[PDB]
Amino acid sequence: LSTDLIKNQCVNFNFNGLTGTGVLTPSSKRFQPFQQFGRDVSDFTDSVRDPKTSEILDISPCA
Amino acid sequence: LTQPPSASGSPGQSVTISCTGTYNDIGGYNFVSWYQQHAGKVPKLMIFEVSKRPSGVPDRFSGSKSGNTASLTVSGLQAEDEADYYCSSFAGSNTFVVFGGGTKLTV
Amino acid sequence: YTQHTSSMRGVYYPDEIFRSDTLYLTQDLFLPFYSNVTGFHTNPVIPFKDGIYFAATEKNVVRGWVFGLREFVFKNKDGFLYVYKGYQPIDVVRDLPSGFNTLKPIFKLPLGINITNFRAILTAAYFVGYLKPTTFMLKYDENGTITDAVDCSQNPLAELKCSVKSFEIDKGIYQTSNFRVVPSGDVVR
Amino acid sequence: GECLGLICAQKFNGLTVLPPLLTDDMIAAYTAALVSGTAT
Amino acid sequence: SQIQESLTTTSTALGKLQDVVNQNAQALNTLVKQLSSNFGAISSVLNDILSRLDPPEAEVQIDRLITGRLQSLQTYVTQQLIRAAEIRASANLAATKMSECVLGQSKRVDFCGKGYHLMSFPQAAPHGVVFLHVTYVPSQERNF
Amino acid sequence: MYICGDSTECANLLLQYGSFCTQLNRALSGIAAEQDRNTREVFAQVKQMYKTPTLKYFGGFNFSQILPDPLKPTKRSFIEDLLFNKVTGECLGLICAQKFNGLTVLPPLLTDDMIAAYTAALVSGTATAGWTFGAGAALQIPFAMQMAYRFNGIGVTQNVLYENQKQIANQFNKAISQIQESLTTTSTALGKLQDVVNQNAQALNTLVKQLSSNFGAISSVLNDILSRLDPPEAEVQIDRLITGRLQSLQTYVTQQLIRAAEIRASANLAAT
Amino acid sequence: KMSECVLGQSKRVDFCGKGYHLMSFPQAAPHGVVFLHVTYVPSQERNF
Amino acid sequence: VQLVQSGAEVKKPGSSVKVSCKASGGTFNYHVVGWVRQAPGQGLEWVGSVSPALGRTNYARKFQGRVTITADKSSNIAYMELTSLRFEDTAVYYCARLLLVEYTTSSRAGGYGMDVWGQGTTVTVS
Amino acid sequence: FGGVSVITPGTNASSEVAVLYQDVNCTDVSTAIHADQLTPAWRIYSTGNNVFQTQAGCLIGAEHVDTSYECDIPIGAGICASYHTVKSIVAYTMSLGADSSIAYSNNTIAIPTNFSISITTEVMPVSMAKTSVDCN
Ligand SMILES: *[C@@H]1O[C@H](CO)[C@@H](O[C@@H]2O[C@H](CO)[C@@H](O[C@@H]3O[C@H](CO)[C@@H](O)[C@H](O)[C@@H]3O)[C@H](O)[C@H]2NC(C)=O)[C@H](O)[C@H]1NC(C)=O
Ligand SMILES: *[C@@H]1O[C@H](CO)[C@@H](O[C@@H]2O[C@H](CO)[C@@H](O)[C@H](O)[C@H]2NC(C)=O)[C@H](O)[C@H]1NC(C)=O
Ligand SMILES: *[C@@H]1O[C@H](CO)[C@@H](O)[C@H](O)[C@H]1NC(C)=O
Ligand SMILES: *[C@@H]1O[C@H](CO)[C@@H](O)[C@H](O)[C@H]1NC(C)=O
Ligand SMILES: *[C@@H]1O[C@H](CO)[C@@H](O)[C@H](O)[C@H]1NC(C)=O
Ligand SMILES: *[C@@H]1O[C@H](CO)[C@@H](O)[C@H](O)[C@H]1NC(C)=O
Ligand SMILES: *[C@@H]1O[C@H](CO)[C@@H](O)[C@H](O)[C@H]1NC(C)=O
Ligand SMILES: *[C@@H]1O[C@H](CO)[C@@H](O)[C@H](O)[C@H]1NC(C)=O
Repeated sequence: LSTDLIKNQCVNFNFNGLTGTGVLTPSSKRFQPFQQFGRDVSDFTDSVRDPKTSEILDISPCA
Repeated sequence: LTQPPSASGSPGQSVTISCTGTYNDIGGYNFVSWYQQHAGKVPKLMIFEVSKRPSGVPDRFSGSKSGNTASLTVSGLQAEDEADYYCSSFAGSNTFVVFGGGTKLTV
Repeated sequence: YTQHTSSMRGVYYPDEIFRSDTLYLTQDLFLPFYSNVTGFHTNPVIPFKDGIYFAATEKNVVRGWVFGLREFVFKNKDGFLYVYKGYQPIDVVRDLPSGFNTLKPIFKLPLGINITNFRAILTAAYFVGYLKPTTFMLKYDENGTITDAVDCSQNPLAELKCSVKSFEIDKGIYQTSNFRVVPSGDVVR
Repeated sequence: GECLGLICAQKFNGLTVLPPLLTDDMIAAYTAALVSGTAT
Repeated sequence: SQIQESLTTTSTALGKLQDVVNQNAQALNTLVKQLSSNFGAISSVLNDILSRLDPPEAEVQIDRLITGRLQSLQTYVTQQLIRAAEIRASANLAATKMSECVLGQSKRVDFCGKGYHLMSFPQAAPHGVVFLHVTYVPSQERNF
Repeated sequence: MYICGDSTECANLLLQYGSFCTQLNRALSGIAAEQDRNTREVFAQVKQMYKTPTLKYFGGFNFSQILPDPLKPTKRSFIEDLLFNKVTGECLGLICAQKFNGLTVLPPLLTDDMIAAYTAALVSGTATAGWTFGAGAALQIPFAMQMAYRFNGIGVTQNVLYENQKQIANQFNKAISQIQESLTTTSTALGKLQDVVNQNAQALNTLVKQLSSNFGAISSVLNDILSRLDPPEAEVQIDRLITGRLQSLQTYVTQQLIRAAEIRASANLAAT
Repeated sequence: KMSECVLGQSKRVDFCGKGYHLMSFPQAAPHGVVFLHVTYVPSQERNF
Repeated sequence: VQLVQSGAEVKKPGSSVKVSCKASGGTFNYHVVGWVRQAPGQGLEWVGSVSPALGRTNYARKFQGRVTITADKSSNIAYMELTSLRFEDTAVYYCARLLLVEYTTSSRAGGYGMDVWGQGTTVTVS
Repeated sequence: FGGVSVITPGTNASSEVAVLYQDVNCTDVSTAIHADQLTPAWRIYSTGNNVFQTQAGCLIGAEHVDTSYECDIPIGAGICASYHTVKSIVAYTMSLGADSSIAYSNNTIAIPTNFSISITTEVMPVSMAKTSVDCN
C-alpha cells in the first residue's frame, strides 16, 4: 500500500520501512544508484530516496 | 624523503644507493621508483615498482624495499652510470608524489 | 598456487547509505592492504573462510561460481551472501596490477548455506584473497563515493590517522591503542 | 540547533543551543568604552 | 603592531578560547552518539522495538534504552556542571583583572603581565576576553 | 581491563553500552595532563636557572638550610629533606610492576629533583637579586641592601635595618632553626599534602574493591559465570557485572574530576 | 576580604567596594558574611 | 608516445607564465600528468598534477596558492600556469606522464613513476 | 599489558612516528613483538632497533640524545621528545631554563640605564555555550 508524497509540512512518513515524523523537502544530494538513505555526521537520517520515483528528499524535524 | 649525497665504486663493482621513508612514502605503499639523470638530460625511469624494471633499462639495475628503506643496486657498474639517482614514491593522496635529493654516483 | 600482493585493492561500500564529505570509520570484513593473494592459472577447491576476494583477467574463462579485470567480494554475513563487483580496463596477464577500485553491491541473497567451500567454474587467469575483520577509515567525496581508504591495522601512522579521524595529524602524543602479551602455553595442575 | 542569522533549524535529538543575552557587538561596545575611558 | 602581526600569523595564541569550543563540541557529540547504542536492547530504535515486540516484552527492551539514555544525560550534565565551575573561576579572574589591570594600576607582581604594570586594554574575543597588558621592563643595566 | 578480563564475551557485551570507556579514558588523561601544568605554573617562574651561590651567609643572614648543600649527595636543601620525610602500578626506580586490575599511575613530567632545581633557583635569585627578579633582568644587590628596601616598603625606614642589622640577622637565623626543629618533630605540619596521598589512596582502594561485588550476579568472577552458564544465561550475569563496573568507574572518575578542580585551585593560589 | 578589607586597607581597585577604600565592617548573616565597605568617592570636579 | 614542451622562456620577477605540453604520437588517456620543478644545479621537486580523464588535480603544498595545473583532453595538451613567478622559481619545469591511470574517482591502477618525459620548459626568471 | 601511544612531530613537518608502549619493561615488549605475542599487531611494523627504556614505558623509534632542549612533546619523568637533527624523532631530558651565573657582591648593585615598553597578552575563557536539552 502507498500514498502521495506530502511536502513542505509536518508529515508522519514511511519510506521502505524507514519511519519517523518530519518535513519532507526536495533535495540536491547526489545519491548513488545503490544508496537508499542518507545520513548526517551524527547517525540520523538526513535524507531518503523515494521508492517509486527515486527523487531525493531531505528530512527536517517536525518543529 | 632522505638520500645520501653520493655513492661510488670501481667499474664492474656492485654499488648501492639507499632511501629512507616513513609509513607513507617508502613504506606504507609499494610504489617506489628510481630515476637516472646525467647532467643536461631528462631523468630516465630505471625502476618502476619497488622491484620491477621498465623496458629500455639494462638488467644491472634492480632494487628492493625492507621496512621503510628502499635500495637501488647497480650490479656491474659502468662508466655510463655517472648520473644522479633520485627515488620517489607515492606520498599518499594529499602530497601524491615525494622525491628525495639526488645521490651522485661516481665510477 | 602462486603469490601476489594486494595494493589497496578490495575496498567496497559497506552499506546502502549516502554520506558525503566525510571520513567514516568502520569495522567489517575487508581485504587488508597488501595482504597475500593466491594466483591461479586455468578448478581446485579453494576454501571460503570469513569472506573471500576474487578477481580475474580471463581473456572469458570464469563463467560461474560454486559456493557450498573483473573483481568481486563475496561475504557471508547475518544470513546473506553479499556480492560486490567492479571492473578495471587494464590488460594484465598474470598479476593483479597495483590499484584501488571501490566495489559496488550487486546481490544480497538470503541463502542458508554454510559456505566453507568455494570453487570457480572454468570453461574450455584468476586470483583469490581473504577478508579479515579489520577497521578501515573510508573517505567519502561530495557525491557519496569512496575514493580512498586507510587500513587502521597496517602501521602506527595509519592507526593514529584512524584514531583522530583525519589524514592530517597535529603535533603531540596520542593514545591510540592498548596491548596485551599473549600466553606461550597452558599449565594445568 | 542554534537559530543563527535568520535560519531557525532543529535536530531530531533534542539538543539545542540558546543565544547569549549580551551579543558579540554589545560586548564590543563595552570594550570600546573601557578603552576610551582608559585613554581619556 | 607586533601584537597585530603575531595574532595574524600565529596559531594556538588563543588556544584557551578554542578549548571551550572543542570541549563542548565533544560533550555534545558523545551525548548524541549514545542514542545509537543498544545498552542490552535488541535495537536502538524505539520504533523497531515496538514493531517487533508485543508490549509485555517491548517494555523490557524500552527500559533497557531508557536506563542507558538517562545515564548518558546524567554524565553529560555532570561534566557540564564541573566544566561550568571551571569557567566561572576564569570569569571571576577575568573580572578581577578588568577591575585591577584596566580600571587601575596593579602593584601585584606578575599579575597584569610581566614587568612593572602601567595599563591594560580589554579586547573582546569569542567566549572570552584578551587583555593587552602594557608593562615597563627595565634594561641595559650597569654595575655601580 | 577493569570491567572485563581475558573474556571476549564481556568485551563484546561492553560495546553495547556505547562509548563510555573513551570518555572515561579522556577524563582521566585530561586531569593527568593537568597535573603537569600545576607544577609548571607554580615552580617554573624562573627563566634563568641561577647557580646556587657558594656563599651561604649573606650580610649575616644564613641561607644554608634554605639552599642545596654543595657537598651533600642530595639535590635538595636541608628543609626540603625534612619536608620530604613527613609526607607518605607505578614503574619506580627500575622495577616496572603491574596489577591485574588495570589501574596504573603515570610518572610526573617534572620530577622531584627537577622541582628542587627551580626552588634552588628561586631562593638563589631572591638572595642575590631580590624583587628585581620578577621584573626584567635580575640585578645583583647586596643582601643587606635589599633588606633595607624591604623594610622601607613596610613604612619602617632603612635606618632600622642598618643600625640593628645584627639583631635582625640573628632573629632571622634563629627563626630558620626553629622551623627546622619543628618540622623534625612535629607531625600534622604537612597534613595538607598528606591529605592528597590519602584521598587518592582511598579512591583507588574503593575502586579496586568493587571488583569483588556481585551486583546481582551469581558471582564476581567472569570465568565462573562462563564456566557455570551456557551463553544465553551467562550474558545476563555478565551484564549485571558490567553495569556495576561501569558505575564504579564513573563514580571514580567523577570524584577525581571534582578533586582535581580543588587541586587546581590550590595550584593557582600557590602560583599566585 | 576579611583579611584585606577589615584588617587592613585595600589598594585593589573595586575590591572592598567602589571608590577609594578606607575601611570595612564584617556583619554576620545566616550562612554568610555581609561586609559594609566604607569608601571615598571624589566629587564636584572642576576643569583646570 | 613523446611529450612535447614549450621552452626557452624568460620572465619578469613578478609575472605569470603558462607552460604547455602536448602528447605527440598518442594520447594522455587516463594517465596523470605531473609537473616537476628541477632547479639548475639542484635536485628536483613535485609541483603538482592534473588527470585529464577526470579534471582532478593535486598540488605540492608550496604551490597550492601559486600554481594552476589544468589539461584539455580534446586538444590533448596539458598546461601549467605559474603565477606570481619569482626569481626563486627558475627551473627546467619538466612535465611527464605518470604510469598511474585514473578511470574514475574511485578507480585507478598502476604505479606513480613517470615513464614519458618532455624535454623540459626552461623558465628563467629575472 | 599497557597503553600504546603514537608520537608525532605533526604531519606538516613529518609523517614520521615513534611508538610508546606504556608501563612495560622494554626487554619484554621487544621480545613479544619479535615473538609475535602481541594482540594489536601492526602488519608492516618494524621497531628499527632504537628502543629506549624510560619511566613511562618502552619508547621505540626515537633516538636518545645527550643534549637537552625545551620540552616539546612530554613523555614522562624528565623525558620529552621532539624533531631534531643528529631531522628524526629524538628523546631527551628536558632543559629547565637558561644557565645563568649571577654574581654576588656586598658592594655592587646593578642599575638599569634604559627600559623597554612591552605589551603582552592574556587570554581568558569567560563563558561557554548555553546548551539546553529536552530530556524527554
Ligand atoms: C650557617 O648555618 C649552618 C646550619 O645550622 C651552620 O652549620 C652547623 O654548625 C654546627 C656548629 O658547628 C654543627 O653542629 C656540630 O656538628 C658536629 C659534627 O661533627 C658535632 O660533633 C658537634 O657536636 C655539633 O653538633 C652543624 O652540624 C652544622 N650544620 C650543617 C648543616 O652543616 C653554619 O655554621 C652557619 N654559618 C655561620 C657563618 O654562622
Ligand atoms: C628587642 O628585644 C630583643 C630580645 O627579645 C633584644 O635582643 C637581645 O638583647 C640581649 C641584650 O639585652 C642580647 O644578649 C641578645 O643576644 C639579643 N638577641 C637576639 C636578636 O636574639 C633587642 O636588642 C631589642 N631591640 C630593641 C631596639 O630594643
Ligand atoms: C595467505 O594469507 C592467509 C591469510 O589471509 C595466510 O593464512 C596464508 O598462510 C598466506 N599464504 C601464503 C603467503 O602463501
Ligand atoms: C558530482 O556530480 C556532478 C554531476 O552531476 C559533477 O559536476 C561533480 O563534480 C561531482 N562531484 C564529485 C565530488 O565528484
Ligand atoms: C520563517 O519561514 C518563512 C517562510 O514561510 C521564511 O521566509 C523566513 O525567513 C523564516 N524564518 C524566520 C526567522 O522568519
Ligand atoms: C657587569 O654586569 C653584567 C650583567 O649585564 C655582569 O655579567 C658582569 O659580570 C658585571 N661586571 C662586573 C665586573 O661585575
Ligand atoms: C627488565 O627485565 C630484565 C631481565 O630480562 C631485568 O634485568 C631488568 O632490570 C628489567 N627492568 C628494566 C627497566 O629493564
Ligand atoms: C567642565 O566639566 C564638565 C564635567 O563635570 C564637562 O561636562 C564640561 O564640558 C567641562 N567644561 C569645559 C569647558 O570643558
